[PDB]
Amino acid sequence: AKEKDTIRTEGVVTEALPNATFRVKLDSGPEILAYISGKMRMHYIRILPGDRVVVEITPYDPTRGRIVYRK
Amino acid sequence: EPRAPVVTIMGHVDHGKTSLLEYIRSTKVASGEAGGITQHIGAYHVETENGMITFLDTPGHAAFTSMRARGAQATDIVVLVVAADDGVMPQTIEAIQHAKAAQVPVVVAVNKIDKPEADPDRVKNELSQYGILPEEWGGESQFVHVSAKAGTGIDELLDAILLQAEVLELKAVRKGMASGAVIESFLDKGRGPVATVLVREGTLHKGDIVLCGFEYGRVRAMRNELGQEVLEAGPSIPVEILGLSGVPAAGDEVTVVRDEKKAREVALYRQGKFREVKLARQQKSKLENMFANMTEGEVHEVNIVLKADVQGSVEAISDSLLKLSTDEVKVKIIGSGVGGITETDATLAAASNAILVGFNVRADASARKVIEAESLDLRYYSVIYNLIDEVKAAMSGMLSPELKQQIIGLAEVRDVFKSPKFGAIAGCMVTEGVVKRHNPIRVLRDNVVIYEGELESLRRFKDDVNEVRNGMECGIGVKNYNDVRTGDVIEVFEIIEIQRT
RNA sequence: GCGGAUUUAGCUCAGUUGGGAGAGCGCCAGACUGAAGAUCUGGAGGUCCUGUGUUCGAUCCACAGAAUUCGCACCA
Repeated sequence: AKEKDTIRTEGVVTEALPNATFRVKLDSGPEILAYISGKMRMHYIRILPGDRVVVEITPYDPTRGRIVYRK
Repeated sequence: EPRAPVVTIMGHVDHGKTSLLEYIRSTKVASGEAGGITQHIGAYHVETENGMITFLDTPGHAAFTSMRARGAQATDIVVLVVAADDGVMPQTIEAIQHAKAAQVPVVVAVNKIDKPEADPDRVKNELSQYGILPEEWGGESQFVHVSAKAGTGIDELLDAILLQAEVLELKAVRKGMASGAVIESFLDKGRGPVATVLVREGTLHKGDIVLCGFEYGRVRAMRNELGQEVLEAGPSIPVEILGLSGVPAAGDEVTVVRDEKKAREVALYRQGKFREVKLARQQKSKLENMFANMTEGEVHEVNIVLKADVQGSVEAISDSLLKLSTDEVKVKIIGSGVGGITETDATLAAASNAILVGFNVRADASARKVIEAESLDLRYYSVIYNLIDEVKAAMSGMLSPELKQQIIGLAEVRDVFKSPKFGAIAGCMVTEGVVKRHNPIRVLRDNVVIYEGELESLRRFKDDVNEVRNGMECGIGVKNYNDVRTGDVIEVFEIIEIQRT
């Protein structure tokens, strides 16, 4: 059915953590654990520790996010 | 035929509600004025036409609104306990509001007449004193100056309730369907799941069908014809454990036997509607709105745990604490041991759940050993507060002492004799100021102020330090070249903007 | 500071009969292959560090200067 309480807010990349995970500083406030999407991992796209990215955050868990757009 | 003039002890806290009742109980135990009377779980008897006078030992945290009925109050006459030195307080006017709305004829007991200065106390006599006069009349109420501990003024109080209790409401009624609440959902020795009840008004019959409140919802159960449904405490003669009765009246305590009553809750009505399903959805619906915007922050909530000897008391205090807007966590039945550890598990995060707040329940011997630690408080009357004050002192005690580093201020350092070079791990003595890490290093003012390097890591003996002051003499690691020498005076670069502080 | 070495094509370097300015790589094109790659072939691509002097003539020699690098010397 899928819930529509998902936000598409922007953010800047900070630290380069292992296994395709980043620290991503939001332009709104603090930082989330944000992993790369399954759509972006298949289209490869190498994200550097300082790019502007859009995060797909779920309301159930604030610390977890998801990188949608490339640069 | 004549029943009991139901009376309740209303008023402000610590005004003498419990102590007035302890003296009417002390003269009950004593021979002459009374004698061998029947024991009820919170009630006494009737007028000159039968026993004594029924004082309802008020719901655990001064609730009074539970002692309601079908239409009005379950009480016929009422006795208001006010203090002589305090006068009329905010809970005393709330007591007059519930007294005029239910149309119940009230008597005022002005307690603590032994407390005012230079007053001679004659024990167990009749009194003649005045005080709070602007709130009395024949259309209003009759005031009597009593002392709960000494016993003076009690002779005219029990007489003032008698001149008010001569009514017809002790015979006719009771006709309507039983409205009350249960007491406990326990297991008996001769039967399976049994349920003791407190009935405010109305009559329960031997074949009465009562709707009860479970954990899931509304399920009804017929009162067992096979076996003994209505089980009262057998009169002062030794036979079987309990005894069969037919129809219990208004103000009776009786142990009920029905079918499936296993998951039947604490604080339910004897007409029923309870769920943990709504309270979980009402809490989740307001937490779903608070977590849709909260993809960012923190702060947060409450606690409190209620447990009582009677459910007519649990339901009462729950409704009274929801009036004060203080939310509840647990209203279940058991002691501790396994409850004292779940309390210590939730103290690590937010100390707002640090207390096992008990009431009318007995603390176990195995529990007393886990309460030995101070981190958790134990209450046997019940409240909160001290909780949100413990977590407040936890995060505020670690943010203030963590300030010491940064800001490019003045500092001079001198390199000692015979100390190595490559990535310049040289021994250096501080002259003036505080030499920190990441601070820029320069050459003398005698020559040109050229960039010599920057401090990597400082080491005093064994410890890796961030700030070196006075003349500590440490092992300074710095990115240098031939521009540095041994015995040279180095000054830290104040960037022209940070120079003018 | 002194002393030595080095300074030629974009890079990396050869080049003392004082008289030709050159090689590899690269770059572009061709050939070829389906084509791309490699390979082969062809072309463009120079204040020969700079100035002055010597000579008929100077990358080549002399003198002066600059730059690189190395050793040494100096250092609150």
